[PDB]
Amino acid sequence: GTAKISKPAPYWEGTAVIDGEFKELKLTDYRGKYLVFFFYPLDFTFVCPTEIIAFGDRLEEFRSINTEVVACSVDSQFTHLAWINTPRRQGGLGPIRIPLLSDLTHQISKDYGVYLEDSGHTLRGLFIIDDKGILRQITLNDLPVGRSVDETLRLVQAFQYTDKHG
Amino acid sequence: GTAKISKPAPYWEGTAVIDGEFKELKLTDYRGKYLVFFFYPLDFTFVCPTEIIAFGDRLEEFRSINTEVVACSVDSQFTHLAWINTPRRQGGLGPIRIPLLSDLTHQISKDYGVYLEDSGHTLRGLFIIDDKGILRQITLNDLPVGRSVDETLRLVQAFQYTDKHG
Amino acid sequence: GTAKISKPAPYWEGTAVIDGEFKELKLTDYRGKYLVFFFYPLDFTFVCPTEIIAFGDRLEEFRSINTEVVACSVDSQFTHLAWINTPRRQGGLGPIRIPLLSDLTHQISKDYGVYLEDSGHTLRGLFIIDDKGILRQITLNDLPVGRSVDETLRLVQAFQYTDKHG
Amino acid sequence: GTAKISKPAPYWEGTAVIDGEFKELKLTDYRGKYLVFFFYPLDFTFVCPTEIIAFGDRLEEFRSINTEVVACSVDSQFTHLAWINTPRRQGGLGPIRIPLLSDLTHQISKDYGVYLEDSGHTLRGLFIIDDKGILRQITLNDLPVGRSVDETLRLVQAFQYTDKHG
Amino acid sequence: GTAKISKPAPYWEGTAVIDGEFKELKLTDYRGKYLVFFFYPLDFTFVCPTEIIAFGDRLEEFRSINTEVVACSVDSQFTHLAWINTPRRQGGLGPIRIPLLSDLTHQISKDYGVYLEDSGHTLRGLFIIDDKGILRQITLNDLPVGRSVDETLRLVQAFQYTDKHG
Amino acid sequence: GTAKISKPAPYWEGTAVIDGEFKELKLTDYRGKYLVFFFYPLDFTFVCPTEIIAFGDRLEEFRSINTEVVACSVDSQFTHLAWINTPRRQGGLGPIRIPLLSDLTHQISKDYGVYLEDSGHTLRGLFIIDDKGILRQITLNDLPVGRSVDETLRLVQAFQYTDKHG
Amino acid sequence: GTAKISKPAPYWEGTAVIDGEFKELKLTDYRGKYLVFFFYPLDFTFVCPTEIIAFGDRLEEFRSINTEVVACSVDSQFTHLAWINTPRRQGGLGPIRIPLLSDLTHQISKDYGVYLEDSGHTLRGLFIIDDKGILRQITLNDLPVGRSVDETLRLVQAFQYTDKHG
Amino acid sequence: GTAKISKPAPYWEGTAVIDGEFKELKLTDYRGKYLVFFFYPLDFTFVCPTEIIAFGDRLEEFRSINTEVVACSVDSQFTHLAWINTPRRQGGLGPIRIPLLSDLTHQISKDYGVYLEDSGHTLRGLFIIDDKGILRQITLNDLPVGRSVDETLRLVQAFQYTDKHG
Amino acid sequence: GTAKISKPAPYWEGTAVIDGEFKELKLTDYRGKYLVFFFYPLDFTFVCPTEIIAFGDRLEEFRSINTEVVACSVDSQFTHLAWINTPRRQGGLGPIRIPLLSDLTHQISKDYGVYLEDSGHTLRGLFIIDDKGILRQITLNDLPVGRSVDETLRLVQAFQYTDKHG
Amino acid sequence: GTAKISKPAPYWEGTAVIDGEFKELKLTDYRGKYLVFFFYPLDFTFVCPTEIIAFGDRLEEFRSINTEVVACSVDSQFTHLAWINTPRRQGGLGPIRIPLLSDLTHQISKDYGVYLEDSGHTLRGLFIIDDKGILRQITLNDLPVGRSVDETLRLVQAFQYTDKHG
Ligand SMILES: *SCCS(=O)(=O)O
Ligand SMILES: *SCCS(=O)(=O)O
Ligand SMILES: *SCCS(=O)(=O)O
Ligand SMILES: *SCCS(=O)(=O)O
Ligand SMILES: *SCCS(=O)(=O)O
Ligand SMILES: *SCCS(=O)(=O)O
Ligand SMILES: *SCCS(=O)(=O)O
Ligand SMILES: *SCCS(=O)(=O)O
Ligand SMILES: *SCCS(=O)(=O)O
Ligand SMILES: *SCCS(=O)(=O)O
Repeated sequence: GTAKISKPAPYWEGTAVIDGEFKELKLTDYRGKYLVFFFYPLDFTFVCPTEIIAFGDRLEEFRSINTEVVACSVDSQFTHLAWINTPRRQGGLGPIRIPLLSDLTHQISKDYGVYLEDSGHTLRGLFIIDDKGILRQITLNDLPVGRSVDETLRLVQAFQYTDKHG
Repeated sequence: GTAKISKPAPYWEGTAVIDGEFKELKLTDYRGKYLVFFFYPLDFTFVCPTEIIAFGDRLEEFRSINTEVVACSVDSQFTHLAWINTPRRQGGLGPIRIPLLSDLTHQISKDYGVYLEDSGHTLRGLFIIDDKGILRQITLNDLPVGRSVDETLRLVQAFQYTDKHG
Repeated sequence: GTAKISKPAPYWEGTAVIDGEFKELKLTDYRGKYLVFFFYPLDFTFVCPTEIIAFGDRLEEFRSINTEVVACSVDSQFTHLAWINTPRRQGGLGPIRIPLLSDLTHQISKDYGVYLEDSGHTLRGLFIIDDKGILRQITLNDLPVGRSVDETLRLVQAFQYTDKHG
Repeated sequence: GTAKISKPAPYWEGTAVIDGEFKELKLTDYRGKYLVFFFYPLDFTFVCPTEIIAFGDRLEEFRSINTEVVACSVDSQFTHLAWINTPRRQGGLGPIRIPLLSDLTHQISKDYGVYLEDSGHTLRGLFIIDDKGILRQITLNDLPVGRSVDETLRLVQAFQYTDKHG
Repeated sequence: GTAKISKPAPYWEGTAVIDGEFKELKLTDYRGKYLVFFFYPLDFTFVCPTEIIAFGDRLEEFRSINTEVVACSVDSQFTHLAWINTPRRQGGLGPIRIPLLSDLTHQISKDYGVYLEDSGHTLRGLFIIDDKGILRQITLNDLPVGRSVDETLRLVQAFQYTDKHG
Repeated sequence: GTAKISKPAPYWEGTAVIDGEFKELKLTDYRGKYLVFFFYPLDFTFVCPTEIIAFGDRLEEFRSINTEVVACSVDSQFTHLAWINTPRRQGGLGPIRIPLLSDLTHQISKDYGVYLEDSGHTLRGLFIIDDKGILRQITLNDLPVGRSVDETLRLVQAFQYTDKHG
Repeated sequence: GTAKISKPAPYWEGTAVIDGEFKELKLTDYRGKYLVFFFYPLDFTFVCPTEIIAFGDRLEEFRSINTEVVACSVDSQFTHLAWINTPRRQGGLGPIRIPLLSDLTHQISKDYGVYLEDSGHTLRGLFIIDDKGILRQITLNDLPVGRSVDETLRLVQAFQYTDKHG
Repeated sequence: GTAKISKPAPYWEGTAVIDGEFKELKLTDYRGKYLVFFFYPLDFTFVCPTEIIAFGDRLEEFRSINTEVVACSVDSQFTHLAWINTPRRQGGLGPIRIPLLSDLTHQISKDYGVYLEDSGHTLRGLFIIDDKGILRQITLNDLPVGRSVDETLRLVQAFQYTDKHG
Repeated sequence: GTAKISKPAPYWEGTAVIDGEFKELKLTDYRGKYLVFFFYPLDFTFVCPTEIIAFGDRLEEFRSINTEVVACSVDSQFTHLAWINTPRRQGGLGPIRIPLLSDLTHQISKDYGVYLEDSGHTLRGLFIIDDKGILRQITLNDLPVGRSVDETLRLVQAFQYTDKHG
Repeated sequence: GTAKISKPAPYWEGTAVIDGEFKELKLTDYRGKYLVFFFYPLDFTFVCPTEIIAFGDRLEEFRSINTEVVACSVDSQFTHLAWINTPRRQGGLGPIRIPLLSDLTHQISKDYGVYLEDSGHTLRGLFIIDDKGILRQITLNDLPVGRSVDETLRLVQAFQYTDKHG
């Protein structure tokens, strides 16, 4: 657990699925933009992926405030792609507008203190990192409870307001 | 930082101001009830204490779901009392329905990983602890951004739903 | 890496997909039989899983000489199930008669000395464990090169011949 | 505790309330003058702050012999200000001519050996620091017993006599 | 050393000169009474021993409030006796009513944190110990400056008042 | 030991018997060619050396794919030469085309993790090393079971194919 | 190693060739008898084993004075047998009435302090051990220089006379 | 301590009483001269200082052979002076022509290995040091037994003759 | 050195020559009497052994005060005998009335702090041990300078007198 | 022990008796020739010194093969002389042609691993050092049993022959 508020967010890099393709992605790619970086447990469970979908549907509300969204699980990039290429009808994600980062080595998860050593995947963790790479907000949820796009928006808008008028 | 999701929330005890009086309070007093335990930086700043007030106004929405709310800063119990006995007109808290816990020794703050060694007070941290004493949720905000009573409610309701139907 | 020829094979347990269902599985369940226990890198890659298919399709050549086969990768059991439910025409596994063990936490791969720290998955490693639970054979292949069912059969038959005839 | 008679007094700096305003203050600002530097436990307690008032009210007996006085507790500068803006008729300090230094982080109290680990505040400790920045006198009192301005004057006058006459 | 306010005063024992005779003396002998225990630097110096005389002349004022007085230096008991047997006129102490404790080994001075490693004697240190053997007060003066019987009397009386009156 | 897949094979050197003569041999001599490097337990045992013979008879099949073969045991070079100079009829190896490396000091066996501390010799271990000196394959057999030239040939060919064809 | 004059000779055990057969042999088998215990470098070298031949051919000069002889090298027991089955005319040992002790593990050589770490065999070490198993003599020779049967007899005879006549 | 025969005598320096005055004195002041350096327990005891008196009264027997004498105890220089100003008739030293070295810190006594940790003074130690500052003699006596001026002279004379005549 | 005044003299034992005969001698044999224990450098040197002969000649003066005398050097007991058996004319000791203790191992000299590590023998050390085995006196002379019997008598008589008469 | 075959013989130096005279002798003085370096227990014992006399008598047989002989014990050089000067009739060595090296410090015996810590002397060790200072041979006899000059010649001639003729 290296993630500490008002300290630079721990650096990550890896392979993400972006618009159906493998792309290399790293935290510094988002420098100059605010980033919502969130973790979810696993691809292909029997629980509908409403969060990822929800952030995906409302991506323009983040893009209109100079904010990007990246989702991460410990699954491989190949699983992410397979999950994306599986139709929602069949319990897949369907096409998605948000990068799916793979944390196969588990190092990113550990560095963000969201890794569950017992399970080998993460809990539901969400991070708001500013345009300067500084961690501004940490949200950790026990597995069965998801996240509010509305509340993430409120938080992003609030830090940006604070940045300008403070 | 001992606070870990789905692990027992770190034990605390100390003096709180409750209904204008000094009372000893400890985490175990809340066993059997869900607890919203939150930290704020300092009493008597020039910023209106809207959060404490907001949780105070809407306390019955928590009590109707078997949930209590406790606020904490590193200020002494005496400061808390003085802040409470100072009218909102003059920048005080005014009377309040929520216990104000004092973390004078700073140990509670450290155990919850919300202490700022540089400042000697906390950031805005919020914790949702269940009826069995288990940490379910951790919310850490950089100083200038407050908390949503609505979002805390959503979270408490969600964990209780999960407790019954899961 | 605690796997040593002529020493008991490191104990392992985890969730496996056995005929489309999640079952807890352990090394000790194989006591009384020879076990071929092999690691492959990742589900859902763009290589045909010819080698896993081969062991599954020729499984009776193993069972008729008192031998089972168990496959393992670092993928979750949910990824394993989905891969199984992907037809071979689409580079999936199709239905399979061999258990697919999940090593999500990586402990089993590490105990077997097959984990790759920088990739987060295993290489191609195969282990032949006798009916007494003793490790008799270790085969470790760099990624691109697969394993022969005929060579595995030869080795199993030879240890068995060796067991019976002094 | 690094405070030693005839050694330089441990350096300190922090925010103080000086005539109703926040000013950064440091030990080195007192170079050239004697300094009486004393700790009291807590603002806003149910004891009249007779002892602080005494030093403030007789401040000229110190300034006319080249001596300043600085008070300190672990309270924040915001608590100090509020206490100052509480009239003596209501057990506040009323306006005061002596700086009230804040030791929020407790580092100054610890460096002076006056911090109480289990209470989170200091005891009653008073230090006489000469114009060369050297510690000449240490007075440490258990909580209930206060300090005499007359005794402090006597000690200051004696070190000064001693300084001039060999 | 080991002297801390509100902790038992560090135990000591040694030879003292009481009314012109060597007696074994210990801290525990004073249990049930308050004790003013002070250190002075050296016998036979070129300075008049005003402190020790003043405590001896006004002893009944301490005895009448259930308080004893013990003085101590690093000098041997033989030096103490000779100093007493030297008439005040000639730089001696003359007959005295206070015990003169010898701390030849330096251990007592070290335990009270008054020993000066480079000088081989103590600074001017004074300790107020209550009837239960708890240390209530620590006064440490740089060499040139002595102690006030009035002040000491005030502190003893204040601790006894606070003891009894709640 | 130090042998790891996709790392340079641990360096070795020693005396070998090549066409009936002692020659100094080293791993680096084989750079630019593939190398099958294998260990066998002991010369002069009561078992026919079928493995070593088979590799020697079919050597041209390795030479024609730019691959050399080296066999090794803990026996001395003198024992190797005598074993070669013993006719197969009488339990000897007879003339051979593969070098017989001596690992008298045991260091090579230890570096390859094939040494048996309680027996004083190796198990049956086989290593495939590429032309760049990188280790591609590790095969470790419990004592009774030998090695297949077909399998070895298959693995060499597969690594060379994958080398070239992307 | 641990071999020390007038201390018990370091225990050893292992497999030896005794009249064409493999027997387990230990130092304790020689209790009640003097033992000449010697090491030689290697079997099958290009020098006639005149040393070993001589002790064997002259064994009765030892047995008739209650003394046994054991030869040792790091060669395996199979190498020892092959060597014995090689005729003296052809460079071999021919039949021999002294056990050839195998030290494959090197432990015995190391306990006797005769092992050459750089070469992986022994120098020429001879040890005379009495009937109580106490080490009475150590003779260590650099490699090219052999031992004398007459000198060894003289020492044995001398030690026994010494035993008998005080 | 560090005092060793035929090694340089441990350096010392401190304040001594030399003809009624305080002088700083160091071991190096005696280079070019033999030095008799001795320790005695304490000033002002109830035994006449016959030892010290004797060396003082007989000093010319040392000076006429290029030898000086220094006496030391742990007493302060002020105690030494008082003692000197006490008449021999009254138990004191009377005037004395030998320096009385003060060892208040105890360091010198400890360097000479004569300090008694339990008593806080020295035993009776005498040291003969040559003109090059090399320690030639150590005489240590348990407390109740004094030194002989005739023996010390005989040793000094013996060391000088030895120096002169090889 | 382990010898320390007023502590038990380090235990010793060894072989002494007493009236031309080898006897085992121990420090404890002297319990109930005073012991003059002294070391000289070496037997058979060109210096006349005056000290040993002096103590020998005057032995009755010690025995009449219940005191024994033992002489020691690092020489073997055999050297002591030969030296005793060599006439003073031809550079020997001649018959002597004092035990000559051998410290061949050097351990006794080491315990007594008289051993010269660079020479392999002792300087001239003399020790006075009382009837309860407590060391009372340490005399260490640099090599050239011998010891006085008169001085040694004086010290013994002094220790015995102060033992008796308080 | 630091002596090791085929390593440089441990350096030694000391005082030897050579033709009745004290000379400083060093191992390096023997460079360019072979050296028989041997230890015996002690001078002046009741055992006839046959070994030393034998090597002495036959010294020309060594000198004609470019070989010197040095004898050592722990005795002082003075003891060696006296022993040499004592006629064989009266239990001495008598004139001898071989240097008698003194190892008074015991350091040479320790480096050679011949020192008996419990006796303070050596057992019977013999060492053959070549012309380049390399140790070629170690012979260690338990005390009673002496050494043979014929055997020692045989070994020297053997080492020199194998030095020359490859
Ligand atoms: S995945 C949950 C949404 S819906 O497809 O069931 O409508
Ligand atoms: S404290 C902010 C609310 S209001 O009093 O200004 O209305
Ligand atoms: S990816 C598997 C290829 S095939 O099954 O279509 O032959
Ligand atoms: S609390 C202060 C008491 S007074 O100022 O009213 O006298
Ligand atoms: S010695 C005390 C006498 S006075 O200095 O106070 O006059
Ligand atoms: S020694 C090899 C001959 S056979 O056993 O294969 O017949
Ligand atoms: S190894 C036999 C050779 S010879 O000495 O007998 O000639
Ligand atoms: S201290 C003087 C006493 S006496 O020996 O001179 O009698
Ligand atoms: S040691 C020489 C003195 S004397 O015995 O010969 O007199
Ligand atoms: S050492 C006794 C033998 S001999 O020299 O007396 O012949």
